[PDB]
Amino acid sequence: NIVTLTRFVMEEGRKARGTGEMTQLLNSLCTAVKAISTAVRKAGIAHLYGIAGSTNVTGDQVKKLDVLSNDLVINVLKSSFATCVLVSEEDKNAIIVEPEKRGKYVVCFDPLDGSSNIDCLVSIGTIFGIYRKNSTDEPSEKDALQPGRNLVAAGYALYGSATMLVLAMVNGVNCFMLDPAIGEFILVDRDVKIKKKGSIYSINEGYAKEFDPAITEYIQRKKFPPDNSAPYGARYVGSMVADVHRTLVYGGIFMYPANKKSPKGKLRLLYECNPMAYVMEKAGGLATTGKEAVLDIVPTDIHQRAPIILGSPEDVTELLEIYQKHA
Amino acid sequence: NIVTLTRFVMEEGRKARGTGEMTQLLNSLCTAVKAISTAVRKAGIAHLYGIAGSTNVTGDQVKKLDVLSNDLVINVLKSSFATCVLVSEEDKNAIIVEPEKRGKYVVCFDPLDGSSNIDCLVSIGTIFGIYRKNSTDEPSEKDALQPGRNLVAAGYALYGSATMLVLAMVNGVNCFMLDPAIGEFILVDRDVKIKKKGSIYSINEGYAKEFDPAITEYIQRKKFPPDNSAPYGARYVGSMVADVHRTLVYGGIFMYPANKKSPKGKLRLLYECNPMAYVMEKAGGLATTGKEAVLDIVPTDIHQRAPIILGSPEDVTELLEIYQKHA
Amino acid sequence: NIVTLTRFVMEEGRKARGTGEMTQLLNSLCTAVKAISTAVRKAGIAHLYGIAGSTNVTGDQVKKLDVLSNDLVINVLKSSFATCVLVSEEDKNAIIVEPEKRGKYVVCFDPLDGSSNIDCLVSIGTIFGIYRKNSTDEPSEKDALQPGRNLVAAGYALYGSATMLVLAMVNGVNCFMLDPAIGEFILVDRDVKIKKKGSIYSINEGYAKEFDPAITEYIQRKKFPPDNSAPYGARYVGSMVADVHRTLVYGGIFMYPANKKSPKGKLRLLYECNPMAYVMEKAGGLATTGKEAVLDIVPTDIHQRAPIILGSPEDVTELLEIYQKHA
Amino acid sequence: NIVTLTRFVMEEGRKARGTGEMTQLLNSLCTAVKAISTAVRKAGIAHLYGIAGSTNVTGDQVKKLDVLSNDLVINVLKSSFATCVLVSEEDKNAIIVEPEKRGKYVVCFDPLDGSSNIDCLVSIGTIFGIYRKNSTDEPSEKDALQPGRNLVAAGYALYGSATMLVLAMVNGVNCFMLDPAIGEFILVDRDVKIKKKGSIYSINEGYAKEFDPAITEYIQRKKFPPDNSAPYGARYVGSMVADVHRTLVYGGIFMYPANKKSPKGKLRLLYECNPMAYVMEKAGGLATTGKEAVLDIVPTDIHQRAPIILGSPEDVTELLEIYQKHA
Ligand SMILES: Nc1ncnc2c1ncn2[C@@H]1O[C@H](COP(=O)(O)O)[C@@H](O)[C@H]1O
Ligand SMILES: Nc1ncnc2c1ncn2[C@@H]1O[C@H](COP(=O)(O)O)[C@@H](O)[C@H]1O
Ligand SMILES: Nc1ncnc2c1ncn2[C@@H]1O[C@H](COP(=O)(O)O)[C@@H](O)[C@H]1O
Ligand SMILES: Nc1ncnc2c1ncn2[C@@H]1O[C@H](COP(=O)(O)O)[C@@H](O)[C@H]1O
Ligand SMILES: O=P(O)(O)OC[C@H]1O[C@](O)(CO)[C@@H](O)[C@@H]1O
Ligand SMILES: O=P(O)(O)OC[C@H]1O[C@](O)(CO)[C@@H](O)[C@@H]1O
Ligand SMILES: O=P(O)(O)OC[C@H]1O[C@](O)(CO)[C@@H](O)[C@@H]1O
Ligand SMILES: O=P(O)(O)OC[C@H]1O[C@](O)(CO)[C@@H](O)[C@@H]1O
Ligand SMILES: [Mg+2]
Ligand SMILES: [Mg+2]
Ligand SMILES: [Mg+2]
Ligand SMILES: [Mg+2]
Repeated sequence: NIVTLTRFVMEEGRKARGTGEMTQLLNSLCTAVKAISTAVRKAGIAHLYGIAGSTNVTGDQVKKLDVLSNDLVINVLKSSFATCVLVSEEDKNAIIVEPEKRGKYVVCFDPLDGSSNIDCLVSIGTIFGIYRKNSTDEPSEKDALQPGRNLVAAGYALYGSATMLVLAMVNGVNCFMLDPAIGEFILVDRDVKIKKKGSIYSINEGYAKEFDPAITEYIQRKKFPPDNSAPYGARYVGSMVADVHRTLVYGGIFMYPANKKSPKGKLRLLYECNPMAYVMEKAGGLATTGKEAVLDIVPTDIHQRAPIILGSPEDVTELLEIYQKHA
Repeated sequence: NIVTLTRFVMEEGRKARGTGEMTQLLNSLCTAVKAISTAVRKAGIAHLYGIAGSTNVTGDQVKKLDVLSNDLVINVLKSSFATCVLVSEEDKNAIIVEPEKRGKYVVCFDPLDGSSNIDCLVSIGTIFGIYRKNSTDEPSEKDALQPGRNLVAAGYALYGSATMLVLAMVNGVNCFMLDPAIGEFILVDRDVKIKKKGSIYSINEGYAKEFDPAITEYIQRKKFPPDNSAPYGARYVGSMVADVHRTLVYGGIFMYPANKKSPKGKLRLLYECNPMAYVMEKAGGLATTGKEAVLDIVPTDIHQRAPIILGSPEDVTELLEIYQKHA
Repeated sequence: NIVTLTRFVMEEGRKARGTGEMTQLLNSLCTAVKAISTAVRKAGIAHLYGIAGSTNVTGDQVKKLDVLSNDLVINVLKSSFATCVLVSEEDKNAIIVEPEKRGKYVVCFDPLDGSSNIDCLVSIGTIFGIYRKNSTDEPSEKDALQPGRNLVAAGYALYGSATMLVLAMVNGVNCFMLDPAIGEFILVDRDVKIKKKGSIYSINEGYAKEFDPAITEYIQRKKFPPDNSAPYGARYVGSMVADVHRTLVYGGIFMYPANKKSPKGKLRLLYECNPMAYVMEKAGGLATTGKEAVLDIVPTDIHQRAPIILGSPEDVTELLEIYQKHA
Repeated sequence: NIVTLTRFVMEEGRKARGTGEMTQLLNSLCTAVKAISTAVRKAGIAHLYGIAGSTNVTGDQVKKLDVLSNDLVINVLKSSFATCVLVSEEDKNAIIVEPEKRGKYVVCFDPLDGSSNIDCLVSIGTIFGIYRKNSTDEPSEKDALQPGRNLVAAGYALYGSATMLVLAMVNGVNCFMLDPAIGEFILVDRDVKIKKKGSIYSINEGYAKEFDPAITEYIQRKKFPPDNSAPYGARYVGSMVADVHRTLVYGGIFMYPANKKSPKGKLRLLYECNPMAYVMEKAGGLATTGKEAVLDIVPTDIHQRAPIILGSPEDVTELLEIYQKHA
């Protein structure tokens, strides 16, 4: 029996005896991702280069891919009538949905992650995290400031050689491959679990002169193994969604610790770190800042940053031990 | 006026006063690339998972993406009636085309480059190099053993966030974006030239323990600039086609030198090194093994490996200086 | 607010306080239609003509469009776990779903209507009707033998210049246009109502010598108006879904009465007549055999045929009056 | 070997020893057809309905399908650098191409034929006729006023259940099916020939009251065969391109004679009648006005109308006999 993402969310909704609001929300997300994907692959770009001349746009209507993605998510999610608060990396303040379309969910998301790889056509994606409004007060930013451990659903969509949507909820992580021919996400990996120990480390070594002693010692250990084993291979795409996804599928470790330019790390806690940390833990992986669990951080700024180390259990604990040793 | 790959090729053929054979060859290459791109993006995957019943071959009995790609290239190229000899990474010996479909061209290619990035959906692609048959004796593998300097055309197709074909010939490097909506490649950047110097280095530091003194010193400079300037950023996708394209567009340097386990490097000369070296020089860049120009090497085996250092002229020259610095 | 078919069925399910089974069923239908559509437009036909040579099919695997459509519906519907009895024009006996996937719904359908227009690429489509099992007995064909008036949902998908899915339920008829770019049906026509009187008649006049006096008199009246007005224009595609859809959108009348070859008419009652009759009546139209309401016929054969006249109110009643006059 | 429209055209160009100009023209025509096909199938319609926000132009402010199609043809054709004069159904006067893009060919076309079938999603298409500029004086409308007999190439693209392009030149009629999956037209039937006699007649019997005695008698024979053979079946889609294609493939006859409101017929000579007449004769069929060959008419206005009767030789000849029968 083939299983589409649409059949899956609906069924999981039924098993949970939900009123259907979250389902309608997940369905919206699915539609948003397909639209972003189609745009990312440059469908209709011939129109930009005047295949039909220059007459359509009566004015100056053009939009950067990232901006368009942001508009797709915002509109699509709002039209689901399931959300009350939206947090986008593209907006300085949280977006409070009008009462007429207000729902109980809070959605934090990165509409198009990996901006530095956009112009060079490297894999990019969309990241998201979903919370339930924990309050009775007027909806506001505070409703977005919950620790990751409270997430009800999280995941991402990877626009690589092929497009894949990975969804994590309380009962596990599932990966669905997008069949562009019929516009359908097909479940191809069910209760996904990450390998206990990998053979690949992922980090931008250009910041080498700014790394702490723990990170420095660990990287050295990956190149010159004390047990004289084969050193880990290195891989760093530059796009979090791509590096993180390979980590889930192949195992290993991904890191983005603090440095001069980023004493609190670079990546955003609400719509980058937490979602990926939740996916990792649901797959039996770990996600730490080096000192604490990412999902346990109670945020105070919707755009707050956080250091992050995630991936295979044994790999992450090995680094955690280096941190504990130096302490 | 909008320019499609098809119009471009046809015009370069009329200017060159070609008989139309090379044009048919490039036309076919273009068609193959599109077919590969569609399979890579997973159109029709739902059928593989029983969308229409007949769920039995669910395992490992249907063509793998790399095999399908190889089939497309070989079949499409033969059907152009423009080739006599074909060299594929997936085939131990050179393919000698039937006398009935025999043409004057020789093609070396990598049907799907970046095999390790396939399962994690990281960017992958196709690389090609075209030679004009010179000798008069029956076609053989010796016909594909010419130095890259004799290349008539070379390039690649990148299956990334979007698909792009990069073609380099005597008078330039042109990039064409594929519009999947109409199955048309659109010219989006004409006579491409790489920047004199970049701020990104690309190499698998995993073989640090195996690197020669020159590479080791160069990397040291990128992380700890002696003049105290800003350190280069690091990027290593793992697919040559993806790392090389970013190099062409953003500038910088890409490296795969020889390591213990790979005394003569890892990358293949005929269908990986030469094509990329040809694209780089035509763009004003450099491609060296650290001691000689890649394009000058006289191949002795169609699967011969060779070390390669390519990218921005100033960055490549700096490493060359280090190589000669170490005598 | 844009509305996808997926959001619509889900919401209509919520408003009805259904357990979600019918929704999962409607969602399945939606997926089936997209797959059939993609096939009808000939996606991947290049593989049939050996663009990748001849190596994939280890044997002789080819399928006629109609057969494939049938397999898509059967499998897709069964995988919804919402049906117990399926009736296809392609199967002599009703299909009783296994207990493991058994649901409460009975589905009658024409997987690919308009077979005579297939080879000439004329518009074709899929027709469907849905009933709820009215019994406690073991599921069987009888469960499919309910009069049209009992339908819970009916409609069709038209594969014409563009693909459109028209869905009718108790509270009205809605048309959704398929956006192939993102694989999404977009609601573009809400509580659709047919014009009270049209200006187009649709019938195969090749059977002229076999028509009854009523039909003959009516056709004459359409060409030579007694009130001396402009005669109706004639239109007959040859595909019921196409002729019927134009009738809904433009108004007018569609007819397929009995003749020598078909004393009980040609069209099938369960998966051709009833579904279209239900759509017509929900749009304020009429559907008669000339003597009685199509939806009131209690069938005794799943493959039973019925004469049918449908379309605008005034047009159909005018013919009904001719029938009553001759009586 | 699989043959694409692109390979076919390029080869016919090499055989004909053409300079490559007509080839570029056909290459462009092919690209235009694909772009039209994608718009007709409604890709990206979700954007028109606010999928990404900006819901204000929802009404009648964006280009209609017929206008967009016309823009594509004109722009794409000009950009081929192969034409000097263009005649479109949508333009009152002939388009004289700028001297900078001027070529030796003249093109008459119907951007989107079957306007009345657009809103009901019935099959529609594009028709074209290509002439070689002969005179030496400045290009003008007179250059498009040559009898169809001088046509160098003519044909059409049918946007039906699937999209197909039919091209007719001096040595034959070939049909190519469009594979939307890769944006490639595949040759599926080479030197096409219509059957000597069909069993289907196509005409709008709505103008029965206006038909001349010949047509009236012929139709009588099709419904009430004097020799008591089987009556012909009737089919009338309403889009010339759709009715003519079925005629080519299934055989039979298509008719649009002159009626009171249309003393000189309805269909246009330059871009409807001549192209279809050219395709029919090259396929062994006939195309008459009832008194003369369509292709022999010397046009006096680029929007001149003309009666037309085309199809299987025996069926057309029988009607011609009736015409001369009535003196
Ligand atoms: N589609 C679903 N998948 C998983 N859990 C769900 C789903 N729908 C509802 N739930 C769970 O049920 C709760 C209430 O759902 P709702 O009434 O739709 O807001 C959600 O917050 C989830 O914990
Ligand atoms: N489409 C083309 N683009 C660029 N150069 C071409 C093209 N066609 C032919 N040439 C040049 O002309 C030579 C002979 O072409 P041909 O007669 O097709 O084998 C080629 O080796 C190229 O150097
Ligand atoms: N998506 C829906 N749209 C319209 N009516 C629905 C829907 N879902 C359920 N219903 C109605 O509620 C009944 C029970 O639904 P269920 O419990 O899903 O079998 C159906 O037979 C319909 O009458
Ligand atoms: N691709 C082609 N297919 C068929 N005939 C062609 C083609 N190219 C050129 N011809 C013939 O050669 C003539 C001159 O071609 P050209 O030099 O391109 O204007 C045309 O008018 C055609 O009769
Ligand atoms: O260039 P740097 O410092 O490695 O930053 C790359 C990181 O920044 C981001 O682009 C920010 O979202 C991530 O996708 C990626 O992990
Ligand atoms: O794992 P490694 O040794 O870095 O290999 C990476 C290289 O291997 C390849 O996949 C070989 O084709 C290249 O695409 C890539 O540059
Ligand atoms: O050739 P005939 O007798 O008009 O039959 C055409 C009818 O048959 C069908 O193909 C049967 O489904 C209908 O779609 C169409 O209305
Ligand atoms: O409604 P009528 O008079 O039959 O017109 C039908 C004809 O009109 C057209 O739409 C005119 O382009 C043709 O495609 C078709 O043959
Ligand atoms: Mg980001
Ligand atoms: Mg390779
Ligand atoms: Mg039928
Ligand atoms: Mg027309």
